Amino acid sequence: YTRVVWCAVGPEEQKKCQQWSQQSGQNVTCATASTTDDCIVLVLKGEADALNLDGGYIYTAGKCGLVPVLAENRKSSKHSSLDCVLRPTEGYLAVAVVKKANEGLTWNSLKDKKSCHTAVDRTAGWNIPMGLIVNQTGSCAFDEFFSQSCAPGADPKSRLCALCAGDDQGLDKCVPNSKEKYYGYTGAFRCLAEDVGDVAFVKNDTVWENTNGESTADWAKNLKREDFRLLCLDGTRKPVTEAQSCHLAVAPNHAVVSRSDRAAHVEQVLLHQQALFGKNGKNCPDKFCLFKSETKNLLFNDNTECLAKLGGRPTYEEYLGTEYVTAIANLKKCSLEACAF
Ligand SMILES: *[C@@H]1O[C@H](CO)[C@@H](O[C@@H]2O[C@H](CO)[C@@H](O)[C@H](O)[C@H]2NC(C)=O)[C@H](O)[C@H]1NC(C)=O
Ligand SMILES: *[C@@H]1O[C@H](CO)[C@@H](O[C@@H]2O[C@H](CO)[C@@H](O)[C@H](O)[C@H]2NC(C)=O)[C@H](O)[C@H]1NC(C)=O
Ligand SMILES: COc1ccc2cc(CCC(C)=O)ccc2c1
Ligand SMILES: *[C@@H]1O[C@H](CO)[C@@H](O)[C@H](O)[C@H]1NC(C)=O
Ligand SMILES: [Fe+3]
Ligand SMILES: [Zn+2]
Ligand SMILES: [Zn+2]
Repeated sequence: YTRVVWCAVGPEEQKKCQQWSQQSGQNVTCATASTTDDCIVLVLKGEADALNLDGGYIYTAGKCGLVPVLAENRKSSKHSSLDCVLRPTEGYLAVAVVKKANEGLTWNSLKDKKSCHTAVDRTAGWNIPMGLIVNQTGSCAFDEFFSQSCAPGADPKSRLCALCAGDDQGLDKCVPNSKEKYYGYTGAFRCLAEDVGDVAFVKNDTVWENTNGESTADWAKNLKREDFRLLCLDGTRKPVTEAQSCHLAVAPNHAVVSRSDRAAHVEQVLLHQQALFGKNGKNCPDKFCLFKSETKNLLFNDNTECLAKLGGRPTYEEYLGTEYVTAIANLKKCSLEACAF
């Protein structure tokens, strides 16, 4: 009667979803698809109810009629009187990250370097950096800017996938799910950390959560923040402590989307689910933590404190903000009002 079908992207998210499903007594169940776009289609068909999406994906989903329902909310400094669920989200900082040792690499020298992206169509990983590059370059040939990239979701035979590594068996190169070694925030940062790419397009939080012992993962356990620099738009380089003065954009927080007709029910169930499995949840960590994935950001980002209610009932365009929507629209002209499916 009140069962929510979550859409998991790839087999690792599927595994976490199944654990959530078990622990929830089948109040949540799981559909799985290979890509985020496929999950959006499942939701559109009514074969799944909801999933949590990066802003670039919210754009795709929103064009197709899906609506934002609750947003990720991480640790915050203002909005102090307020409980996390009622606290207004503050967006995250999209950054360009390089190795300090890669001296003289700036925003202005990026042409014909190697790049690491979270995925095509994602905010910090793609829409922001490529939007800026297309703009300043005056060219839609964003596929010819970097010499090689890992941009999960691009054509696997193209240079945009050249740096992608696939899964442990070396299969699924460039798939836009966590099976691709260099997928997502953590994967794109790993792509930089291992010096596969010269630059990673990620968010401020990724740099911090994967350095100075914050991650015990083999590739990350030895990383020091001091070995990294942020690329500012004015051509300068800054320590990763300076993200507030050296970022590419403020991104709208990842958020849960659903069909408008299921939004009320999805919200209700999620608010109850996080009461059980969220940050201070009754049953986390003893049984299941909804916002933990061993840094793999499965289903939700690992730094999520809670899912927050959205003031005003925003449309997807209101949630993303007019400037970001128009930035995406402008970028999409390279590849105006219609669902892609
Ligand atoms: C960039 O991201 C990092 C990681 O999320 C932020 O550092 C955290 O900030 C909170 C307070 O907001 C601290 O209580 C945590 O201890 C910090 N985490 C770590 C691992 O150090 C940092 O504030 C962000 N910088 C900006 C400018 O937003
Ligand atoms: C890239 O350039 C386009 C075109 O100038 C930008 O789109 C403009 O954005 C401003 C500020 O939000 C709007 O007031 C204009 O109406 C937009 N112009 C057009 C022609 O659509 C876009 O924001 C830029 N992209 C990025 C990522 O900065
Ligand atoms: C943290 O993620 C969010 C959440 C809601 C947002 C709402 C807006 C509204 C600004 C407009 C034009 O609606 C902008 C950016 C937003 C970013
Ligand atoms: C499932 O949902 C109902 C409320 O609709 C509740 O009675 C039941 O205990 C819930 N259990 C879990 C584990 O979420
Ligand atoms: Fe994102
Ligand atoms: Zn700013
Ligand atoms: Zn409104």
